[PDB]
Amino acid sequence: SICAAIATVSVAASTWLFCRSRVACLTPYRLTPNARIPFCLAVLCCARTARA
Amino acid sequence: HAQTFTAAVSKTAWTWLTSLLGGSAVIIIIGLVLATIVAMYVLTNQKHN
Amino acid sequence: KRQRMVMKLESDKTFPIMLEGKINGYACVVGGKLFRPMHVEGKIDNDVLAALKTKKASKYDLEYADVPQNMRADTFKYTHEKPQGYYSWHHGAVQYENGRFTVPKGVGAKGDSGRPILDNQGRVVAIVLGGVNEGSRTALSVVMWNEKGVTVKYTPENCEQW
Repeated sequence: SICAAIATVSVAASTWLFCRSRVACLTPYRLTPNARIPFCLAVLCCARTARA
Repeated sequence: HAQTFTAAVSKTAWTWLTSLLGGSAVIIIIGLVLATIVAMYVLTNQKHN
Repeated sequence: KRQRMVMKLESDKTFPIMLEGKINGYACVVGGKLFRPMHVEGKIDNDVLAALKTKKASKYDLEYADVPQNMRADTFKYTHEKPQGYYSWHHGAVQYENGRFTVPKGVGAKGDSGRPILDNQGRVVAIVLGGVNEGSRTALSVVMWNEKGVTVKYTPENCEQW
């Protein structure tokens, strides 16, 4: 149970990191005033194929 | 008797199970560092202006 | 000149953030996307835009949403050309220097959030979210975007939500 609990915490931490990672990507994406960030996505490729 | 605490066996298998724990901790440590690194990249990109 | 700038502001469609009949801020559409100050409480003065689901941005304490193409037909025009000098906004003129906007004291206050800053071409260079009294003048907390398309928020130390 101890080992499982530790792994569980690691999974939760990883998820938290992922969410913060998505924020880090979206940060520069704000909009941005332009609606055009092809090249930001092309380089970072954080995911969520955006869009058409 | 005997009756000692090694604890007890079984090498191979002992290591197999031991190795299963801590790996996920290392992963989230690496991810943590990488997240900070990316953050600094963003901060630099902002300071660029 | 300020008159002509106001005329462009009048042509530009802007919508205050209404709460209990009180304007707590402003929200508008630039580059075909809606932006709204999150720290401001209330709803935009536009049911059509209100019908749109927004996304949160804790980093900047802002929300945003995608605008229907038909509504994108006429939105605000942004530029990355941000030379030092003077710009124009709703509350008169503003000095741009060191990448920061400053105006005479007594200008700007809580509820002014969302007011953009325009150049001589009527192009957006920054958006005012807050500010802080700086002696004979006040320093504005703003967001602006460089030629790299990077969102940069300039916030004075201990800046007040204006």
